[PDB]
Amino acid sequence: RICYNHQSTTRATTKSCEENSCYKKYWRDHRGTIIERGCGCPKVKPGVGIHCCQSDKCNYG
Amino acid sequence: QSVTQPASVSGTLGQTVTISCSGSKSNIGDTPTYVGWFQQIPGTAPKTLIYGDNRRASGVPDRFSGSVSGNTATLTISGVQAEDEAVYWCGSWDVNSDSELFGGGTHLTIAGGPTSAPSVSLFPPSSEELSANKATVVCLISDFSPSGLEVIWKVNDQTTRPSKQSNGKYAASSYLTRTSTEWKSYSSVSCQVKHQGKTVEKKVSPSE
Amino acid sequence: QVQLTESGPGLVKPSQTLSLTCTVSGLSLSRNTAGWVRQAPGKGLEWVGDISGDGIPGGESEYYNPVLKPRVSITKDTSKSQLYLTLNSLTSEDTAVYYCTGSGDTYYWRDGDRYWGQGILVTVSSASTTAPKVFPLASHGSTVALGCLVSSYFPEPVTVSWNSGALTSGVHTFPSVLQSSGLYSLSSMVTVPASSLKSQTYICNVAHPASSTKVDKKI
Repeated sequence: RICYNHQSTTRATTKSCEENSCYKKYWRDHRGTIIERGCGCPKVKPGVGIHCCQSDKCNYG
Repeated sequence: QSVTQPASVSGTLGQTVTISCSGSKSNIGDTPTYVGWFQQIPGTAPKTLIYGDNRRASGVPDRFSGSVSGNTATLTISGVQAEDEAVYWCGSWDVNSDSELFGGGTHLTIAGGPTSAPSVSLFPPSSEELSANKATVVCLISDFSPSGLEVIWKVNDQTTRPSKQSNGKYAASSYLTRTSTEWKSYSSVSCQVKHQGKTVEKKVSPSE
Repeated sequence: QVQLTESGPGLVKPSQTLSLTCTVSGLSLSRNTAGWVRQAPGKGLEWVGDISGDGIPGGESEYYNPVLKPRVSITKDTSKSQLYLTLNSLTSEDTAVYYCTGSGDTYYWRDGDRYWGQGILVTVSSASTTAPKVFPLASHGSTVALGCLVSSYFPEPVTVSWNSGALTSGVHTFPSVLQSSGLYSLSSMVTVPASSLKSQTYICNVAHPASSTKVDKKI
């Protein structure tokens, strides 16, 4: 699987991954929303949201 | 899932000492980050040194800091001091089991400091306890540094782990239990403390 | 200055339920998470559980240690600013010091400060209270060491003072010992000037609350 791995509003970046899913995780900090993009479908902590998908480059927005 | 840390670490006064807690991406390596470092003086409640995203708690000296690399968390003590001798626990939240995991604790002891000879005080069983058909000989050791010692009991020629005193030195207690017959029939009981290549033996024998 | 104060029975029988209260000051229990951690004698810290506050959205109302989920329940009363722990089907493995804990999370779970109570020892056993016996400890450089031995008590919570707190310099109260008899004992000592040996009097005040026995011994 090929997944996005760029943070928040940074320039888009991609990476290969043995996993099947890509993920977009998001939470709040003192100025707004931080977003973490990667592969796999991690569990998250309370207060953190997450969206997983199972296609190439599906975790952009 | 579990997180591990070494059982023991030692450091000379003024040096930097690190204590590392090895976990997994589900906990220590989870983002957003939570790693807690808690300091426990034996016999008292833990106190928070580091919390959350490796942030330092109020009134905590700035020589404590927390960092994370991969799935390993590290407490760095920059210039250990005598009062830093204690047990350090790491904690982290695991998102797979939705739970807080703690490490097994790391005991930091300080070395190199000036050595204080142990003061020994031996107390025989009071007339009352002997009246109750039992004998308890009490060996109280106080004002020694470093904290490690060894207590050896003898007759005819249970201990507690040393704890910090109010003055900063260490103290320990030892009890020799023997049926009233066992001690009233002895010839000489003795408590020997061995500390830093020195030995002090104090004696108490059956009274009149 | 957040203050967490535990209260509850120090001795409980097996198969019964352990009920502990934590009074919280300086931290809002409506917005802030709070819970319980425990530490068995000589063992490591073990997370008991947490009840969640209003601050961090999108989570369960409580989280428990899966090893104890079937037996544990944590509730709270925000009006009384109190937290409550219930633990059923008690075993000797549940003997431990129970710490109330609080959180100051802002944006995500466990991102905030962690506050600790002083801890309360709960002993799971089918035995009953055994009051201590207070024996003196005196014998024969410029200072002399005296004390008293607290013997054969149960459960473990015991306190010692010297001259009703008026004496705090040179005093040391040692940790306890568990003799094979199954009972506990400790000692308390003080260093005094040799002269005061024949000038001032020194009495120790022992207290076993679980037996409500408060004793005063002279030396």
